[PDB]
Amino acid sequence: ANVYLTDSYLKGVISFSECNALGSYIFNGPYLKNDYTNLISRQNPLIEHMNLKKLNITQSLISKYHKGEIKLEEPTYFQSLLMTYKSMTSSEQIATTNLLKKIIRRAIEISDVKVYAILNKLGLTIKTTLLKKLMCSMQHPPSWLIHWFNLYTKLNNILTQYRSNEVKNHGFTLIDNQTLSGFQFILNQYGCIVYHKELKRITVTTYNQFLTWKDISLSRLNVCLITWISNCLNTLNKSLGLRCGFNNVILTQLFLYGDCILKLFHNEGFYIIKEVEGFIMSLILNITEEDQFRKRFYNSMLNNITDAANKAQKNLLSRVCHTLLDKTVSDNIINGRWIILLSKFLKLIKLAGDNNLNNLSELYFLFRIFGHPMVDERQAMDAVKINCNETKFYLLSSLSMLRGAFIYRIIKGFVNNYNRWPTLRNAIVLPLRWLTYYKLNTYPSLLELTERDLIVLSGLRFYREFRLPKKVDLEMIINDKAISPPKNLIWTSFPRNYMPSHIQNYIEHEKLKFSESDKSRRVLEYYLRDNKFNECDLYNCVVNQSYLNNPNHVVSLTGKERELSVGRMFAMQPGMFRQVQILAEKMIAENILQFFPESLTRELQKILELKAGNYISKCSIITDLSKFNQAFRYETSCICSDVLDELHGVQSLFSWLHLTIPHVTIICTYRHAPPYIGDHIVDLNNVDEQSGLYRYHMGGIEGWCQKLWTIEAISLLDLISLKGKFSITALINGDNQSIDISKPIRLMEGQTHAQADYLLALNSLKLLYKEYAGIGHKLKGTETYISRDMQFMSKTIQHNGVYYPASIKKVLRVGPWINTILDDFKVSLESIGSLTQELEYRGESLLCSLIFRNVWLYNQIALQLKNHALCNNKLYLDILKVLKHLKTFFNLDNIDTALTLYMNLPMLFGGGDPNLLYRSFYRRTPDFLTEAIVHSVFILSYYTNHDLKDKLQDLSDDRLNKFLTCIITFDKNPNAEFVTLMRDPQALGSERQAKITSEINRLAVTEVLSTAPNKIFSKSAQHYTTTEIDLNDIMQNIEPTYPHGLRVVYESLPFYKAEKIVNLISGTKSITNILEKTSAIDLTDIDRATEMMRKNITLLIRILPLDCNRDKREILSMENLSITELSKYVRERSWSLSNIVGVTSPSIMYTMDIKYTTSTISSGIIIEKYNVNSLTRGERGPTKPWVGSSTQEKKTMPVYNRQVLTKKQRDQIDLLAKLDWVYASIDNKDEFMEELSIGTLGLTYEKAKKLFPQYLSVNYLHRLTVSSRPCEFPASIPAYRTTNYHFDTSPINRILTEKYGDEDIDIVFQNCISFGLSLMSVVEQFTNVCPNRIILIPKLNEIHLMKPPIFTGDVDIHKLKQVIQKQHMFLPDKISLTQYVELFLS
Amino acid sequence: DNITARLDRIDEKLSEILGMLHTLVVASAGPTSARDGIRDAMVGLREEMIEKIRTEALM
Amino acid sequence: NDNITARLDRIDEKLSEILGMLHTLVVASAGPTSARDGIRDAMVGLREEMIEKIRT
Amino acid sequence: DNITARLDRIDEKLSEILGMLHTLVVASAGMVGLREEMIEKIRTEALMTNDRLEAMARLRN
Amino acid sequence: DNITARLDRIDEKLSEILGMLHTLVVASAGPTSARDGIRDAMVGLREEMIEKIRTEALMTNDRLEAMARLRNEESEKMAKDTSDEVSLNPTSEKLNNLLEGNDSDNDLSLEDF
RNA sequence: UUUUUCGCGU
Repeated sequence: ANVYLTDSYLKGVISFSECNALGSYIFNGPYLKNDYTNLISRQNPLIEHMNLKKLNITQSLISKYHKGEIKLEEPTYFQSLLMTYKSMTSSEQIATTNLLKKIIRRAIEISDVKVYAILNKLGLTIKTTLLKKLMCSMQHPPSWLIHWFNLYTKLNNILTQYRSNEVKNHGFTLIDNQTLSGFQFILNQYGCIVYHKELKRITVTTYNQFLTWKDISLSRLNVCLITWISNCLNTLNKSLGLRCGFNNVILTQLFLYGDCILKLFHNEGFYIIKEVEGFIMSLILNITEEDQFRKRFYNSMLNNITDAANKAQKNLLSRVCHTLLDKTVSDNIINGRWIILLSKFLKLIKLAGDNNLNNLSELYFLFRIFGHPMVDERQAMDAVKINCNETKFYLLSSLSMLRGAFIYRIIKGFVNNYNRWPTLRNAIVLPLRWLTYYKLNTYPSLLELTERDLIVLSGLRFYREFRLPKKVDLEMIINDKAISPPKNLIWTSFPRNYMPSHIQNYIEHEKLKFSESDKSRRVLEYYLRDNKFNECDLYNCVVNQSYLNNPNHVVSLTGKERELSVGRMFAMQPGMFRQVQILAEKMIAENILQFFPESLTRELQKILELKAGNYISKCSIITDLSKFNQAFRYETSCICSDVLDELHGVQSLFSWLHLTIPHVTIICTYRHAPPYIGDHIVDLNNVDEQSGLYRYHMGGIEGWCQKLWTIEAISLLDLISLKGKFSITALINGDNQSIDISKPIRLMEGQTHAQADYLLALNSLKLLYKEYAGIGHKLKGTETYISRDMQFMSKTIQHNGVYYPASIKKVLRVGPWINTILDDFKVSLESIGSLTQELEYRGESLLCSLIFRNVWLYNQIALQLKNHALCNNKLYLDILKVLKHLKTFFNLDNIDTALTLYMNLPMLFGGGDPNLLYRSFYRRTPDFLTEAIVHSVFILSYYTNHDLKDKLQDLSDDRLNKFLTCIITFDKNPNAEFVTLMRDPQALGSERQAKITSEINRLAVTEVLSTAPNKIFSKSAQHYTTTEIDLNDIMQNIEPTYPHGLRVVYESLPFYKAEKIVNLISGTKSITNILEKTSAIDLTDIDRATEMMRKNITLLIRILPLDCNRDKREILSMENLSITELSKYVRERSWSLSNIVGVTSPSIMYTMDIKYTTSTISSGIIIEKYNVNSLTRGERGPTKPWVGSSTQEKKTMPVYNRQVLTKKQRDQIDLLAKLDWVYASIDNKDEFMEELSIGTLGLTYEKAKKLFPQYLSVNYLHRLTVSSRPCEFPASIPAYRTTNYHFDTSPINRILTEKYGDEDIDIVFQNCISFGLSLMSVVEQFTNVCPNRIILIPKLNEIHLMKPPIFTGDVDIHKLKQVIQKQHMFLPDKISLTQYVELFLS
Repeated sequence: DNITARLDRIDEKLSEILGMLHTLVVASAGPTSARDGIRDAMVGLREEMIEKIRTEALM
Repeated sequence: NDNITARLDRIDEKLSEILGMLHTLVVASAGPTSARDGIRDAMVGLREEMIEKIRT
Repeated sequence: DNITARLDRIDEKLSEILGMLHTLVVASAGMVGLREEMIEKIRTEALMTNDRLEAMARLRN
Repeated sequence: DNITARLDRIDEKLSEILGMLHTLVVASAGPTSARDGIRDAMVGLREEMIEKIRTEALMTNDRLEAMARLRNEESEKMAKDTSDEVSLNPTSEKLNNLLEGNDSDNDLSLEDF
């Protein structure tokens, strides 16, 4: 059979319709609204709802409610009731306090090893006195912390019990009345009934509602824990914890007032909750901005909040009037005392901010602290309909101006890129002035450009310049998402019970009239079930305009997930229209988007430094573009898309939206929101339009053509700049845009620099409003606001050069099984580590992030592993076995010490530490094995009294020696070594490394795809294992193995696309069930995942045997040992390869010795601070930000036309050029490259050589640019902090010329600089004082010479041809003769 | 030179007229032309489907 | 001179293009639901003529 | 008087422009030969594009 | 001078063409009033289109704002949106009074609400 | 329980 595994986090929608239907069927009356949902649920209820109602306890509850003893209420009301629990007992209180004390103590003990290693390297149960003091400080947790932890543990216990029982047997309902005192829970997958006996109140909610309640509890627990840890750290060292600080009494009171507001205003209170953006921004502006801007923003924010509150009250009173919630409205609504409560909330928020930039920036977690609104899909659809199907009036001059601005942008991009005007038909339309610009390829600047020239340019027609790909790109087509069924099958989403009998009969008769592919609802199923598939099908459809007037076109709609704005609806389309839209967006991104650098789909800190810089007056306009999609029509959004259609030589590809959407029906496609069909109507085009569906959209759909709308907005902004005579540095990024307006002015008498920037701002805002009204946008004061020196994007605060982060917002939802599939253990640990790394990377607190990460790691290990849903106790038994093995291996005297060591061992060797020590100093490293070995040595320095200040030596305690021996000696049983190295250049192999889920799921995915209707995927899967063998055999005869060169070969060959698709499929919820129409998970999948997890847990046993696999003798001497040499030998021994080069690199953290004073041996990196102060955290320096970019390789691109070549062809050409550069010294190179070019492209080697960007760099081990090699090495600290220091490298270059002179070196200096910068940041964090300078002396023994080897061998052309022929359906478009002929035409 | 200058001014105004009329042509097609199958006539032939016609004629 | 002749030889072409644009606007705007079928027939006939010309 | 004749014919072209734009406006807000002329145009641009494509093909061959 | 006098009327008529094209306005091709089909993109002179908007021939959400936009005038709503000092509605006035000033009404009870 | 639902995306 198969099991249904529910999710532990909502990751979805708390649908209004499901709650309404459930309540209506339970209580025999309108629960939440008088929609069609309640009527249809009461008439024909769902099977799950009937099962939920037929429970013995549920029947008693309904009988009690009908007798009137208990009063019906709202899910938000019980959310508030649960949050203010006020019902805990003394026994559970003391138990929770003891558990929390144990968790804190264990987390500090675990972090002690990392802190001791860091302190030992820096030279500055628990061994560190700092953490001893921290433990003494955090002995008694605070009452709010115990309260939140108890609530979270109770909710998580309920959820885990329900999930385990549901996995055990399907269709289980959990009835709980003892886990939470005074609360009754009837939680189920399809419903959740909460009953409070003490207050005589009852509701029904959804599983998503219970999930979001648990997430509220977890989020508030995380906020309280993080703030408590930061405050405790700041108590003994003000520069040790997070920059922000709260007493958390204000925070608990703030949560209480927030959910009290939510309860008082019901589900409509999230309108008020969302507007807290305005209040936080106003509080920030009160500190930074000037008097006029701050006053204007404050007044606008007050108006917005009060308008939202009034609208919420009116909507609530209208909605709950003729329902079962008529008498549940609080008396405070009518008399208006809610204004006092809102004022208290705002004052308490301001007090929590405490007039501090750090606190106000960090406060942004309040948005996710409260739950998510129950989005009403029909109401949002009605709003977007009334906004869309409205006639808009455009002046023809305005449309011509916009089109001319777009044309000018296109011409500027073409000139700047290809050094030539595009081929245009209307050469006579231009006057002589523009004809001069056409003949001699230049463009006028904006200063000399004019409205007249924009009008003139609007009548230009171009020839084809960009080429549509003929073969469909499966990587960008295939996805795991869902698609809408055809128009004739739109009823197949809704349940049968809700649909009328005639609709059911019609859909049964019409199913057999549709193919199997379009009868599905998922992308993967749709493309796998296409027996009559064709690679040249999307291209043919686009060319023939098959999407136009297609009878089977429909646009679904569904509420956006985890969004506080209910008016966010996402739409779906059938497969063909989805293909068309995705293709249009893709071509806009590849070809047109690079003419518009202002659009960041591309580090937010970096982008924000871009914005960090008789009188020149500057300004800032920030506009929200949430509703900007719906203001577009064909007359506005397609006058510019016709330019793209002409450039691509295609008709109606970029204008498909406002040519097909108006003729179809926009319908709310949700399970619990069915429309009223009536009788004798079986199609959407004749179904009457109501709140459930409407026709004649006449507008844009969010998401689709987003890049087109952004480039049109950029063109409009350029036109606005031209018409206002001010420079604009707009930086539009998705749904929000920021405008930097600069205009030189002559200052008047009695006017300062201020109050003139305000005048410029007002004039520019008037111009912006007028021009957006002319183009057809009616933006109001709610979306846009005025500023002078604000750089705000993606909810980031930065001014005066200092970046104030919001790390608590994104580390907010950290728990046991986060961002995991099938409750994977290793993936959960990586997710926890990555999320907790945000604190260190943004809030500048290594120790706070370490403590939080260790808290949650210990919770996941020793608290939730025994409660795993799939495997009940096997994971915990394996963990106990591993801990016993570690205790036996080392001299540990306690299983607690064994657990600490396991938590502190790198997960590469089957450990438990997700974040190694290098991540604390530099983000990216050339190799992971060396860093893992260094981390293991540093951790083992905690138990063995070694000293990292000096060189590594040999002592009596040889636990480190035993570890380094067990990792250097092992049995060699390698297979598929070359293909494995091609897949992962850093793979170890021979069972010396953990297995990724894809590595085990590849066979299952291939087996599934073999029995698939799609011939392409079927053949690819059938010829997969043979392709693997051939790929392994291609380059097994090359003496010096280069993993990165093998990766280049892998990328060049067509097997890369097939295996990428296989890997994408491997990430699905359940393999072997895609083609079975079931959402459950197969027992085979469960067993495979369980076996993988058990093997991954029991990996330290194999890596560290209790006999050292060397006859209990011959332990490696520690004296004169190179970690780089040891790691290289381990890799070569694991792969059974004579020599592996170009993949190992010395660990910078281990190599760089640290001394804070200069001497006669000062031959290290010279890093010193330039700011004249003791503390430089949160301050800007005079130097440029340290991006850490790697050295650019030297290339000589040949002079030829590139627009006629597609992106895939250009990528293949670049990969082939890399192959020619790397493997030039190959005995078989000539015919190897000839056959590779003939297979991949339509050209021969001689023809392809003309397009190869020949590389001038002698060494390819230092300058190669594989996707598997890092392109930059940024520091752990953010960009702004690196500006406070200066770095030098001259002593290092002198010493590296004295030794290994005039030759390239394997070490990377960008990582060295980043390590030094983050090193001195950590030093000032731990010592409350920044050193004047730190010196990084290298240990020369790990330094190795890295030179280009001379490969000796022959590439197996037979196997190469076999791979090409087998994977012939994934090759890129061949460069035909008709395309090659124009490659060299000027 | 006066005749040439005013001829150039007339030419510039003619370019004005061409630009406005062409943007009117583009904006005047709309979804209404798509359902009537006249948008191809409104915006003319394009390279891709001309090549399709060519290969159909050869085939 | 030559400049005047060239300027007129561009101006008349511009006028011809303007007349063509006015022609297509008048054709598209007028003939409610009746001229559209004629335009479609003219388009399919033009496609047939292009096919015949390419074959020839 | 060739320049005078050219200016005159431009004058009738402009008068035709006024008449045609006025009738377009009154038709939109308030025939066979015109359709034939616009089809002949569409054909001549389709032939120019086909000429470019066949020139590319013959350069390929 | 004969050629100059002959092309003076050319220039005048061209200027008239451009002026009336500037005054020309175009509407969107939205649905018909009966909502039984789609409507062509109506195009015409500015005054006639304003007349149609006022007579509700072409339905729109904000008729007066349409008149203000087409007549090149600053509407009161636009002025309020881009005013130098934005006003406060009575609810925001009460909220501002409550925020600015120490607590006077007490009511520090979560159970009251 | 017409595959519980799960867009485009960054």
